[PDB]
Amino acid sequence: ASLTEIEHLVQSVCKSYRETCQLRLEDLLRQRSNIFSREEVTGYQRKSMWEMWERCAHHLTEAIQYVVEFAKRLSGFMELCQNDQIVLLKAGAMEVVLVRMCRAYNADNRTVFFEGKYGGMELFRALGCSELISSIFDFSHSLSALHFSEDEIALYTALVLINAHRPGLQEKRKVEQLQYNLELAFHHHLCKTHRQSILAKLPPKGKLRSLCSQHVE
Ligand SMILES: COc1ccc2c(n1)CCN(C(=O)CCCC(=O)O)[C@H]2C(=O)Nc1cc(F)c2c(c1)CCC2(C)C
Repeated sequence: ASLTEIEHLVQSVCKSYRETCQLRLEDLLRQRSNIFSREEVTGYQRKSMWEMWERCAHHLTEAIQYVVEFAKRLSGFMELCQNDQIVLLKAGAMEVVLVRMCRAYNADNRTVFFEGKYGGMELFRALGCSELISSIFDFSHSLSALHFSEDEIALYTALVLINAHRPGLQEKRKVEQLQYNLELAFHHHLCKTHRQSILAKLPPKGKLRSLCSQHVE
């Protein structure tokens, strides 16, 4: 794999991300000042857990679909066998959503984008799982401190998906090749942008999978 192929891969992954990100960074930052009022927060708190689940499950399910589309546009992903495509998405898609979420999170006031405005974690009180929700907020908070660029997110989330250690894979070696090239791309790009320093601050790969255990519970 030459320098030309590696930079092509970087640009390609970043393009796919751009086309499948759902919420434009520009929009999210501008909307940071648009914050749910205390009356609105109360309105969300009064809703049933069933309604809040319906709303959240709809928005996240949609977010999952954008991640599937991202995967489809990654060089080599569609060339993998049926079984491996599904195994990877099943294991990684929700982890990618979680990472993508840090973009929609404002660390100055500890709020997240939801249904047109920014609200804190108390917005989700009717769900009755303050632990899971605080941990999601903590995770987005610790990722926000890194100032993840759009392209770092693209490359990093490509690696969250293209993991050759997912159990159930048939063509393990073809997934390794793809992972290897994406790692070269990620590392090359951190080099060129002087952002090597973030490597040692990214959350461990089993730490993403430990928040999705209790998600599925
Ligand atoms: C992957 O990154 C993100 C981040 C936020 C949103 C999305 N993606 C999907 C679009 N969206 C909307 O609210 C779109 C509604 C458009 C409409 O009005 O119909 C957002 C949302 O879903 N935010 C959001 C959704 C959540 F389910 C949660 C949080 C937050 C925290 C806690 C919890 C995990 C419960």
